[PDB]
Amino acid sequence: YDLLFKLLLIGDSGVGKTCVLFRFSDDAFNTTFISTIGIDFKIKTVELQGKKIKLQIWDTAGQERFHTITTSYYRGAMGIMLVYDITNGKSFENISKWLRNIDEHANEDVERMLLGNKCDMDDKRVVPKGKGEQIAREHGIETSAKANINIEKAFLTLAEDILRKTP
Amino acid sequence: TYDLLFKLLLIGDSGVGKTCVLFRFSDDAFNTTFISTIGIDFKIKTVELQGKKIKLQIWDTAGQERFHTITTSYYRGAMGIMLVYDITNGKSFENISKWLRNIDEHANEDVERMLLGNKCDMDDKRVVPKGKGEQIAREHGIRFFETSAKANINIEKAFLTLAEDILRKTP
Amino acid sequence: KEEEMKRFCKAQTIQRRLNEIEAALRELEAEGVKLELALRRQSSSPEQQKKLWVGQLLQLVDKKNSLVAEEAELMITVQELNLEEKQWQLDQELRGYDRQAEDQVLRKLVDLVNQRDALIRFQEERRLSELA
Ligand SMILES: Nc1nc2c(ncn2[C@@H]2O[C@H](COP(=O)(O)OP(=O)(O)NP(=O)(O)O)[C@@H](O)[C@H]2O)c(=O)[nH]1
Ligand SMILES: Nc1nc2c(ncn2[C@@H]2O[C@H](COP(=O)(O)OP(=O)(O)NP(=O)(O)O)[C@@H](O)[C@H]2O)c(=O)[nH]1
Ligand SMILES: [Mg+2]
Ligand SMILES: [Mg+2]
Repeated sequence: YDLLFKLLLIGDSGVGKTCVLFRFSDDAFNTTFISTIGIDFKIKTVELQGKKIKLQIWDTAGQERFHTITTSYYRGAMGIMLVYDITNGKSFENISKWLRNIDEHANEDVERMLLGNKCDMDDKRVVPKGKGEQIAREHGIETSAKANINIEKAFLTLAEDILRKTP
Repeated sequence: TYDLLFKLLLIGDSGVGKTCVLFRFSDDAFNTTFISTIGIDFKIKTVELQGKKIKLQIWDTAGQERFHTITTSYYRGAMGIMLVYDITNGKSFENISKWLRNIDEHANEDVERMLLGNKCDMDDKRVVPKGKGEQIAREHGIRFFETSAKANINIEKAFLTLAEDILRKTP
Repeated sequence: KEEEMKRFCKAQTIQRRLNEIEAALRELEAEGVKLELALRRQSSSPEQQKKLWVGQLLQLVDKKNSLVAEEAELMITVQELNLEEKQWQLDQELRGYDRQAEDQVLRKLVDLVNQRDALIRFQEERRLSELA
């Protein structure tokens, strides 16, 4: 393979992380909520730009107990995506807190992408596209694991922002 | 089965005993029949270092310089290199500088280098004191051994030491 | 535990392939010995020997090498295949969860994550080495 990119997902417990990763890693979705414990990661080899990229996507467990040790894996993060579910409530209250942590612990040049997940959950949609998308314009940076939409392109985008930092 | 694969490589002038060090290590034997090496090849031997079992792919190079360009071709992947001289032969020991420079030119910067003074059984023909090999080793901050493919002196320990050294910086 | 059977199908395709590779390596070793003697006799000239060696023995040597490389890649996938089962057991045990013992099991889980990781990083540095 040609290169190796190491991404990390950060978020609160109940927003979609292990399911966004699972929909991309294996093109699937499952309803049961199995809380992630500590840390995990999966490997996905992709064929962007003829450069064969190996992805190492790290999955965080966003459960207050763990917030010590998961900090550990921040420095190595090259690219990041932060978990936002359209229907989820006051998971935004803590965004600054996580972003504090990235400023506090990650490498300075780490990329940051923000996702809207579960966008099939329109009925309980609490948060417009631009509700947070204006925040996205604020820092210069939607998907459904259930319906598997814009998930693949979401990750390949982060590959874009990293591999362009390469040259 | 084995956990990891290390690439090792033996360099040194034609005649100092590389093929026979490797043959002692691989098959615990020795021949006085001298067949000079042509080109490059490798033998396989798996080992156990404190619970990690590691496969050593060890490349025997050709010592004569008409193969230099070709053999140097292969320094690229090696995790450890044994430079070898002959204690009875002053020429082999004075050419250690040039061998090391080939390493600098064509090896990874990362690589481990271990120095071997072969044929320590024949003390009567010693032209190089053990302490001069020690000296240069110290000055380059690498390991030194006096070895005998014939007498089975220090072969296994040199190889396992190299493998342990590589293994220690592996995560 | 259907996934459990899936792990078998992976492991078994791998084992098959390792026997294929052992086999091909022996055939290549055999030919190689035969060729090198054919060589010795054929010409006295030393650099002529060199040209002839580049001719045939070399390509064989590299076929050998890429075979070994594949073997090692597989033996790493095996390692991941069992590190994962361990991560599964320790996952369960943590779910079920005097006070001090649990932190031990949790840190065993984490350590296993890092052995998987160390494998990934190791093959990354190998890749790097051969590029240069
Ligand atoms: N409708 C719908 N539900 C989803 C979608 N993605 C996840 N969910 C549901 O949302 C819940 C949260 O998913 P999960 O990824 O496990 O949460 P998490 O953020 O990883 N939590 P933790 O930090 O504990 O690991 C699960 O019950 C899952 O079934 C989606 O795209 N659509
Ligand atoms: N007394 C003694 N003789 C040795 C020892 N090691 C090798 N020899 C002899 O010295 C010769 C060196 O052989 P060899 O191993 O082919 O050296 P080489 O460096 O591989 N030669 P080349 O690079 O040309 O392939 C052989 O004839 C061998 O029998 C040793 O430890 N002690
Ligand atoms: Mg999770
Ligand atoms: Mg030889």
